[PDB]
Amino acid sequence: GPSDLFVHTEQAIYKNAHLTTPNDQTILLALTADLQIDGCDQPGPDNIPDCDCTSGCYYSRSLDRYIPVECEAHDWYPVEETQYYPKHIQYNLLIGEGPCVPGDAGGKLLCRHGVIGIITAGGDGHVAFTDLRPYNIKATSQ
Ligand SMILES: [Zn+2]
Repeated sequence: GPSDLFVHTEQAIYKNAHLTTPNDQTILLALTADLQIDGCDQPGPDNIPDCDCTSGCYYSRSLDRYIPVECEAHDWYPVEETQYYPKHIQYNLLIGEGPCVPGDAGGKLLCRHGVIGIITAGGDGHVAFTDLRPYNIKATSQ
């Protein structure tokens, strides 16, 4: 079935700006990660954990189902200029070994606990994953 929907945590709706770019109501957004956060009274179970494992499972669109994969978390990696954004450096990226296609973007990667990041980047035999951990209500401050 259709699994293409945004994520709502408590009162923060996280989604891809390059796939949403809504009005100017978005509370805060980080162009560096092309992620936006809006407000709403539609709280969901979506609660990013405090750990971002490496070997998990992401929703593979090529097989229309979750598949086991292994990505390595990186404090920051270079993102070659593309249709999304120009050349720069991102933060919290999980690069692994998997197929990539124009649409697979958005695949949530569940680990020992659960979703730890979605597909934000993709390359040859390599798939990046935006770590949602370093953003949610894990601690903040400092
Ligand atoms: Zn974990």
